[PDB]
Amino acid sequence: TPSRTDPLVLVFVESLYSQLGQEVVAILESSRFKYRTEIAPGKGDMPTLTDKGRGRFALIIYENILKYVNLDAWNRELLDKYCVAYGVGIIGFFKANENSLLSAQLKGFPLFLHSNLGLKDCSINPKSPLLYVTRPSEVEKGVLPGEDWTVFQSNHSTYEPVLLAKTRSSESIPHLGADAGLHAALHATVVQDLGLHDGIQRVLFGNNLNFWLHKLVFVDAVAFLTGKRLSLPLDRYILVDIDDIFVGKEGTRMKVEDVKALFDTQNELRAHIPNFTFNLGYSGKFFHTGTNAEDAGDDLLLSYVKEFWWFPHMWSHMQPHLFHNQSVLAEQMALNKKFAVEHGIPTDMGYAVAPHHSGVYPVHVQLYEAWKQVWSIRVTSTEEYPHLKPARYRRGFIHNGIMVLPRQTCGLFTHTIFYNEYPGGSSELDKIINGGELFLTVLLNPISIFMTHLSNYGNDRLGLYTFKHLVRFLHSWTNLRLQTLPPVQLAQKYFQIFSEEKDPLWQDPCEDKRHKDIWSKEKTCDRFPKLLIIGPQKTGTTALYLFLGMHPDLSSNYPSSETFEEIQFFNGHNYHKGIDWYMEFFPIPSNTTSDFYFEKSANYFDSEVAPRRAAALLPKAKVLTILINPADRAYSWYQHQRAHDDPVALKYTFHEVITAGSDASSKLRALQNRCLVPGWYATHIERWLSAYHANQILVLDGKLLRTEPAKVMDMVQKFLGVTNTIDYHKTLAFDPKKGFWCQLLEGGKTKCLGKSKGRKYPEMDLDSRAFLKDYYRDHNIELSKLLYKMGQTLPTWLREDLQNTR
Amino acid sequence: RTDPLVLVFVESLYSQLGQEVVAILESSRFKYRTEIAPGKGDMPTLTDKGRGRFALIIYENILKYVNLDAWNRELLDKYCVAYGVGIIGFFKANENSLLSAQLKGFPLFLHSNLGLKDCSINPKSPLLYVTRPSEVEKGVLPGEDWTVFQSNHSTYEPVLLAKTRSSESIPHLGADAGLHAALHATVVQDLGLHDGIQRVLFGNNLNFWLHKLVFVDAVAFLTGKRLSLPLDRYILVDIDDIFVGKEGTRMKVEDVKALFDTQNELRAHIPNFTFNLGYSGKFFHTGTNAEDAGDDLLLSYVKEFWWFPHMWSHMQPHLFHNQSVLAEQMALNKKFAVEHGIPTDMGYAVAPHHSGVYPVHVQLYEAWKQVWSIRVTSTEEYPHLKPARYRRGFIHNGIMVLPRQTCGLFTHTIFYNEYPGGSSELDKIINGGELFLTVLLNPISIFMTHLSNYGNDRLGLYTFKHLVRFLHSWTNLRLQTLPPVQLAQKYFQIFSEEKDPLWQDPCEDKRHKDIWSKEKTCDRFPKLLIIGPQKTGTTALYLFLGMHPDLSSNYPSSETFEEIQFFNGHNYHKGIDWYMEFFPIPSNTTSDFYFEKSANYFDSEVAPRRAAALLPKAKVLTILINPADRAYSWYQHQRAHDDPVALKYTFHEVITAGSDASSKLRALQNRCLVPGWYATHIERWLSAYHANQILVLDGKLLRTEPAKVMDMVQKFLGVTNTIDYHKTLAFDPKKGFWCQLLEGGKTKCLGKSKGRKYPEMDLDSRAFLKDYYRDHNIELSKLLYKMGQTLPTWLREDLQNTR
Repeated sequence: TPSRTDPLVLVFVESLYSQLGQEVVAILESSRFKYRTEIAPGKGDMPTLTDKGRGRFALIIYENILKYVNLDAWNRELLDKYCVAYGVGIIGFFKANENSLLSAQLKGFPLFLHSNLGLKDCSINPKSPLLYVTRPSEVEKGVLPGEDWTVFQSNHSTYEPVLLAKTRSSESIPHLGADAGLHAALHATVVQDLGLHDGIQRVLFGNNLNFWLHKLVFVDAVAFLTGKRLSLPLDRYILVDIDDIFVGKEGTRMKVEDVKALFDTQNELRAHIPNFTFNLGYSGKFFHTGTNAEDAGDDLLLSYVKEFWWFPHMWSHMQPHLFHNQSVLAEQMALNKKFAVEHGIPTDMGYAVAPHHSGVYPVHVQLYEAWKQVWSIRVTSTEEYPHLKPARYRRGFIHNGIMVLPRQTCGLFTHTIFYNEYPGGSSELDKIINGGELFLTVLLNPISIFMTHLSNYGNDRLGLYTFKHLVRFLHSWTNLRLQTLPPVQLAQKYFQIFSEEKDPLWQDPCEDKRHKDIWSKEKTCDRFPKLLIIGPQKTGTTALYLFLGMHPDLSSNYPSSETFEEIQFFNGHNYHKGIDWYMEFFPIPSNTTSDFYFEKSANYFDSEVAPRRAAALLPKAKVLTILINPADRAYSWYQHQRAHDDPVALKYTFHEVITAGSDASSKLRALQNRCLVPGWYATHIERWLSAYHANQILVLDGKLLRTEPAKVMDMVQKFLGVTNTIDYHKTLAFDPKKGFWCQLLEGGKTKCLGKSKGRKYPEMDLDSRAFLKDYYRDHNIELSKLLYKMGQTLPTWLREDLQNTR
Repeated sequence: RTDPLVLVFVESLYSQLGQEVVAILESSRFKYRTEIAPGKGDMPTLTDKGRGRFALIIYENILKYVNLDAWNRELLDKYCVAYGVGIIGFFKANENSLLSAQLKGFPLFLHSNLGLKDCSINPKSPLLYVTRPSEVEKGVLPGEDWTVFQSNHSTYEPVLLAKTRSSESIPHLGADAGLHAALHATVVQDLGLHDGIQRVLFGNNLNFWLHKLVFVDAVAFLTGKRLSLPLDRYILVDIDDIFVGKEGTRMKVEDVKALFDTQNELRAHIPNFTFNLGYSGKFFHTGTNAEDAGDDLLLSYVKEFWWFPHMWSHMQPHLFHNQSVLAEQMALNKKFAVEHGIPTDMGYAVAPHHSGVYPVHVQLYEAWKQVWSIRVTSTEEYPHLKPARYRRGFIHNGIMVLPRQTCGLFTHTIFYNEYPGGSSELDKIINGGELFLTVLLNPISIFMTHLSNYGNDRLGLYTFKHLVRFLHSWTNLRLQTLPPVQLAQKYFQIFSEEKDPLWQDPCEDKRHKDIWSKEKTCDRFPKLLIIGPQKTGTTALYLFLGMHPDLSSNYPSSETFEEIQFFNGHNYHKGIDWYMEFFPIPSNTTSDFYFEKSANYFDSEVAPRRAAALLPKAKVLTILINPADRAYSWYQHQRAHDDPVALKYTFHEVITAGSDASSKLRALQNRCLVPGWYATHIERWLSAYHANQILVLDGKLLRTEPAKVMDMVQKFLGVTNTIDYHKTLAFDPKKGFWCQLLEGGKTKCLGKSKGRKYPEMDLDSRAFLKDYYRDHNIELSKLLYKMGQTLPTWLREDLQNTR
């Protein structure tokens, strides 16, 4: 049976910032394993592990292993009972403590910890079950960084050594017993607890994650203890892009000898990773820059050509975003395509690259259109977002059907030609390879597209050095099946493994200062409305939206007409078309100031998607919901559909719609769902409250909005921080025709809320009112708890209902 | 062990039974926590450090106790066994529920939806230990609903036994039951030896009045009397309106004899019964020859009977501004009292109909001390009209104010009789009603009656004679009479809280607020409190806020201190009205946005609760800087002061020093270290107020650009327009700090005390304070993030570098 505990990882950190806590989190985020961080005091209790029937975390990780061992007797017995009952394993790290004695028996453990050791010459012991998967690896010779290290000693089946190292001193650990041999034994720096007795399996790391081999063994520990409910594939896809072909300063371009060395090294790599190809990024304009030795390089590249893969930059090699006009981008692409055909450099590849490694950001719709039109490229790639790093942080997204992949750095950068400039000298190259960012990128990302340059190539041949040494190091210490995918199938595989990648969320370019600077100035995050009026619909959401709009500072957004009266941009085409199409709608905000913009969609509340999607792009935004008795709101929706005179609302009475069960036809069930689901007000507000700050969220009494709208409008202006408040008692009037309050216009004219909503209806049936009162009883009880916990006011009708039992 | 705290699982707080359960727990005044029992939901962690959160657990609905997930059920049962936490459970009759069902996990069968009659207490149970054994409660128990319990076990002992309404026994009688119906158990005790936890199960809902009585006894029994409510009850009977009333009001000869005879019968019940006679001179001798003979007999009482004045004037202090006119009316009534020879010593009076009690006028309290020297007074209205239980006496101006109780006659209405609620409503408050509950739950009861009342149905005499008889039949409490002044001293000895005056706005009473003029405004009370801690730059923020013309500062008492220190100071004790006079009175047309700044308020425990009671709306603002630089700035402030301790020792010598340090050295240590606390103090404000209510400023930013901090403050206050403080502030290099820019480019800097430039604290003291504040700065970062306020720049820097 499936583990009761979820694939979720519980990570006990000393603090988030703290170096080991951040390294643990960075591995979980890269793996895109789901996790929850808690700060674990030793004293502090463990969070309620279970959620009914299931353990929260299949796996538990203690950054500070002393926080796990030092527990109160009650919380310790509770956690141990959970670990045995659910089979949750524990990963623990030890840090040497100055205060702590060097040698100590671990709490609860027979195990002995010997701390503050220099170590050297680390080896993997095949014996321990932990990393069979990793090949027995070469001995990592030389000095392991850090005095700090802890080694583990115990004799039992319980404890199997995984990593074994020597002390720096030739002499063994001092005051060794007779039993210990003259020669020092290799000391265990990582141990696996079978944990049969405990009932839980553990993996204990002597030293910090920072030491690069601990990051490798930590990935294996998470995989083992989880039960590998989800595992990271052995399989790794590598693409190497050589940007700036026919581009660069003289000498950057490969000479005849450099082009031969590129071809020969491709053939050496291929053995490692099969069907190794090189993907050559070219700019025409730059091309034939070269002199006679560089032009002989260009000739050898084309003699290569059929083998090698090819993609365009711009002849201009300008970033496409800059070029707002799509025809100018398409013309630059068509020139580079003509050169490729003349060359014979394969059109077939149907690959293209953002020029200047840019234009991908901020996402330019004209670039995506021009790429389909001229090159038909399904796939592209970008470093840029959200930033350069985390590498892990960025994930591929799909937009307009084009699959966008995350680009990775060697650590060589365009800006700095020279390795030397790169701080930290030769040891910094070794550090990125062992436990470095480039090593971690291959360890954690199933797919890695490495950016290099031709210009880089004419040089040290640092590109050849880097990849030849990386592949050798990976083969010595880990077993990965290295593959290359043709970029289009690789992208399809990427967005199959990550669903989320498939459906991207994209930040406005503004947020990153450099993305905002590429992006046109006018577009702003601010431009999208600060405030979202989420519903539920038939709140009388259109009346609130109309009355809010009035305040001059406060400006409403221009609804998509097509989608509906309600803007419905999120659900509607507008998102799909893109954020940029919606912003274009918006006029550039006034120069003097930008207006406090707001929108109102029913759809936002109704959709699950809309709350999470809105909170990701504008977490800033104030969120506003309006709750009235859910029966009167259901009846007002039924009377709205009848006004619509849609066939279902004409056919079925409100009582026949709600009563109808599964029997009801799909249209009757859709009407039932629109009556009842939005009824759910507590369930829907809880989703918004899980995303949005309490201050961020305002829950209005919709009874009060109907009976005195001006009191509700004063609460809304305060909640928005609108610059000016409005006395809505002076600007609103009761329209007897409507039977509701409306905006007062000069001349005493009234601008009522939309007729369709709140359309005049017959009295609600008493039997339908009684039926809906009983149907909503438990929903109204949970709404009262939620609003009290918010501190938000409960609806006046809900307080009255919950005071009298009747 | 387990704390006295009670965990109460309600279906809902709101619901009627949930509120009745809570009202009994509150009247008992035992500490409790209400949770809505989730069927699904887990219980909150019961235990803390090895102690149980609640010694006792109560399930309003027993289905909330039985429905658990297997994990949370096993957790709760393990807690109950390990700590001996008892469980009280009630059944609710349910249509859905079967008429007969076995309770889950226990043998005890439930038979539901029964009429019942003729309830008795099983002889084992006292039931109330104190009380004499109760007679069979004859007649019909209300409600179909009832559940009876059946089981064979040592575990289950019957406490209450009743009969079915029908002669025939309840259908599906068990084998155990005989052909004749057994007396069926409506309340059972589970010894819970086997279970490990003792339980008490009540068949029917709390609402039925006898369940409230048995519930008080259940709490007393199961506790182990860890918490108990005193046996002892103090009763005073005030007869208002002596020699007052319309003709015919004055008592008849035979009614006055019956009053005297009944006083002598009551005395037997409780010794040294006294009646306390409230008189108006002016009205006196209204009566004709038979009423004047009543007035004569009243005065023949006089020595025996206790006496108190109602004003001859019956003026309300609101009406006359002048205190001298009130004091003269009081002096005339005092002269009449002496001529009677009515004892001075009691020195007790009450306002007629609590007239002019409120709104509190300072002149009334002054005149009362001056003319009548009354330690004690009483009022019905307060603290709140209801619940009566809610009402607690308070102390103000040294006078002890006691809660008055109704028999149910209402002064407020001209006639209670005339106005509906009827004769049956008086009988209902006496039987298990509000008047009975008032004596049951309130350790001290002052009952208001009237001489005029007597002339009447003599419903007052009926009500109290029947109430006392009913209390004596069914309960035992030790009834006592305490003279009102000693009774008040005893009251405020038993609760400190009452003694500590409760400060409330007039706002609560709409009619009292209306008496008060419009001019008094919210604005006049400082909307904004800058709580500290001090030397954050709270005085700079206060000065720059005041600077905005819309925003007006209060005027610090010269004498009191630079800071108002209202709350801390005595003046707070002096009163809210003295403070409202103090800040300028807002124009009638418009009221200014007033603010004050006291260092104390943030630091003090007292200040959070005191500010939240009076504001309560008011905005609260605190300023946090690196707590080490704030401690060093306080040390350098005391040196400037040249306080002898701060001059003698360096900051490191002050903090290292232990008990060796003298009281002055420890006071300087505390002023350096405590305010460092910022997360601990902000958590108390965050437990009371909305995020909007509270603003936490980055004090490093206020020092380095004050104008950025002033923009955040104006936004937080909701000032209509912000003002650019980058144009009105300037950095004064001499000061080393930002100051107000004046025309001419002159700077108006912070006072001498702060803003002094001194050479930085020593590296060893900085390292020591960094390590000392590490865990405080970590908790501050959590709290500010949860607030949603950003952590200070200095706090982010401090928390990133572990070293």
